[PDB]
Parts: sequence; structure tokens; C-alpha cells
Amino acid sequence: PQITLWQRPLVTIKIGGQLKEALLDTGADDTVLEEMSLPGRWKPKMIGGIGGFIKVRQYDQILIEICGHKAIGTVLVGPTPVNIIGRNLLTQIGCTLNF
Amino acid sequence: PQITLWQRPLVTIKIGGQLKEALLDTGADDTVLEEMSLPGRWKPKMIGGIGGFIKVRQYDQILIEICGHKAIGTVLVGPTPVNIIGRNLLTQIGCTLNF
Ligand SMILES: O=S1(=O)N(Cc2ccccc2)[C@H](COc2ccccc2)[C@H](O)[C@@H](O)[C@@H](COc2ccccc2)N1Cc1ccccc1
Repeated sequence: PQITLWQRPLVTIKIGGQLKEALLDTGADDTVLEEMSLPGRWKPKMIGGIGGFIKVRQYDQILIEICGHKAIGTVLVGPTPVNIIGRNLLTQIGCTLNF
Repeated sequence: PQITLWQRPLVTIKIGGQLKEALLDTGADDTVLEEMSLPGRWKPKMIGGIGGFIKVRQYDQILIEICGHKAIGTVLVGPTPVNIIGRNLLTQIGCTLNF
């Protein structure tokens, strides 16, 4: 679809069987979701932006469905205030910025 | 143009007669630039990222050119990790997310 930026670009995603709302964030290199249980081994990682860094757990090869589009990629899980879909997954769904 | 997300969506912007690199960021409600001098009075504003909130200075009616597109809007200045062009200016240049 064509998403305007008058409002926050929130989309419904499906991961681990759970439906969540997430922000399409072109400035985010990675995808970070609020605390949740994901299967598999994970690696600790530190990601930061405005306000500083947070410790997250990195899960690789996670299948996510973004607005009906399946994508596979690394997902970070941690105390983020908002679920963020970063570039690692937006590329997979063929998302582009147009103007 | 159509910008893919395989690499960070960095564009050249011109503000205060200088060229700087900024990130086209759909996850940011506002535009925040690294420390710099802008004209006029500023108001205080708190903006939050994944790690918390930071205090920034808000300047209104600032002319900024984003990829040859002139926009005039609110610009925030503060300890941001990178120059971020947010939704307030992205809507001004008619930027949309597509997939
Ligand atoms: O957390 S963020 O700060 N984020 C960081 C991030 C890094 C790695 C993975 C995921 C996220 C970047 C910015 O950080 C960097 C740092 C270095 C390179 C690139 C991006 C993001 O794209 C922005 O969009 C801002 C929102 O900035 C704002 C500016 C003005 C007003 C409001 C917000 N945040 C995301 C965010 C959005 C909404 C709520 C909470 C958090």
C-alpha cells in the first residue's frame, strides 16, 4: 500500500502467533519489539538512539508477517516503548520511500 | 525519487546555508538535528527514543532543503545520534512509504 506520513505509520504484524502493532521506521537499522518469548538461542546486544542505549536479546531467522507480507530476519527483543520495524525487514517486504 | 532501504536513507539537506547529511526517518514524529545555531527564540521540548527522553531546543519556521525540496517547519536541535528528518518535514515534501 501507499502510506502517508500525516500520522505515525503503524501496521499490524504477526510474530510468534501474536498480532502486534508496530511502527515502520526507516531510520531504524534493526527491528526491536517489546519483551516477548521467542524460541531459539539469542545473543545479547545493545542498541541505542535518542535517549541512549537499551539491552536487547537478538533472535535470528524469525518469520514475521507485516501487513500480510512474510519476511524473515533478525528481531531484537527488549524494553522498547514501541514495537519498531526497521530496515532489515522493510527491505524484505519491498518497502520504499517515495517523493 | 524512490529510495530503497538496503542502506540507510541518508540525504543531503541544506540548512543555514550549509549542507549536512540527515536520515529520512518515518519513525520520528519530528525533525532533530545535531547541535547548531539557528535563528530566533526557541522553546523547550522533550523527545523520546528507544532509550529514553532528551531535552531539545525547538525552533519554528526554519527553512530547510531536503534533496532539492524546500520545506519550512519546526526543527529541533539537541543531542541526537544523527540528523533526523521526521514526519513533520517528510509530509511537507510529499514523502510516502510504499510496498
Ligand atoms: O529509538 S530511536 O531513537 N531510533 C533508534 C533505533 C536504533 C536501532 C533499532 C531501532 C531503533 C532511531 C534514531 O536512532 C538512530 C541512531 C543512529 C542511527 C540511526 C538511528 C529511529 O529511527 C528514530 O525514529 C527515533 C525517533 O526519534 C524521534 C525524533 C523526534 C520526535 C520523536 C522521535 N527512535 C525510534 C522511536 C520512535 C517512536 C517512539 C520511540 C522510539
